This record gives sequence, C-alpha cells and structure tokens, in this order.
Amino acid sequence: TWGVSSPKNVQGLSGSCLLIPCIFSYPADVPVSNGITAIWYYDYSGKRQVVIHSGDPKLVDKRFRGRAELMGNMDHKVCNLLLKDLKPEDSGTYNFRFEISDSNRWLDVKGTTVTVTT
Ligand SMILES: CO[C@]1(C(=O)O)C[C@H](O)[C@@H](NC(C)=O)[C@H]([C@H](O)[C@H](O)CNC(=O)c2ccccc2)O1
Repeated sequence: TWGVSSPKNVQGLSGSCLLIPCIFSYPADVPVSNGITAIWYYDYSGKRQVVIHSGDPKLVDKRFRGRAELMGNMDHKVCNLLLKDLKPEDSGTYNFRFEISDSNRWLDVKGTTVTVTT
C-alpha cells in the first residue's frame, strides 16, 4: 500500500504563494534505516525540473531556488509543498517522490496541476 495523495488541482494568483497539501504511505514492514528523502518534480514527463530535493538541493532547478520549500514532516508522512512568489511559468504538473532505500522508493503517477492567474 505504497501511495501518495495530493489534490488534483490547485489555483493561485501571480506574486502570491501557494501550498499543495500532500500525504504519503508505505508498508509498515519497510525498514527505514537512513531517513526518507523527499523530492518534488515539475512537468516530470516534459522538462522534469527538480523543485525540492531534501537529500541535496544542488539538484534543484535554478528557477525554483528560494521560491519553493517543503513544509512536510517525513516522520508523519506529510509532503506539503509551499510555492512562494508565484509566476505564470509555474503553471504545470507537480509530482512527489520519496526514497527510503534503493528498491523502496516511489513516484506519484497522479500529481497536482497548478494554475497561476493574473
Ligand atoms: C521506476 O522504478 C521504481 C522507482 O520508482 O525507482 C523502482 C522501485 O522499486 C518501485 N518501488 C516499489 C515499492 O515497488 C517504484 C514504483 O513502482 C513506482 O515509482 C510507482 N509509480 C509508477 O508506477 C509510475 C508510473 C508512471 C508514471 C509515474 C509513476 O519504481
């Protein structure tokens, strides 16, 4: 019962900040010996730019640096994403991924679509 659940659609005004509520889950029998890495991707099937990367921010795309931050407690299985200072180009799909081990990792196939308005 691996899974990720975040809203299908979210809306925000340009210049404003927007939060994407998110929670996830995985089997109680999976050992977690090195924490959980959290990663949010923008337009995964297109440009696939990294929005947030808890294991190493250097992987974060330059256009999202300083404008996106993770408001999630990995221990409580919360992956809320906060996007600050919204821009028209931020419109698109965001998909969350968490990694516990080489084989125990997961990418949400659904994802959340953001729409930025004037
Ligand atoms: C693609 O390979 C992996 C992965 O995400 O690294 C291997 C990983 O072991 C596996 N995790 C588990 C617990 O089975 C993982 C997982 O099957 C996928 O991330 C699930 N998501 C999707 O199937 C998917 C497919 C298309 C688009 C987006 C997501 O695939």
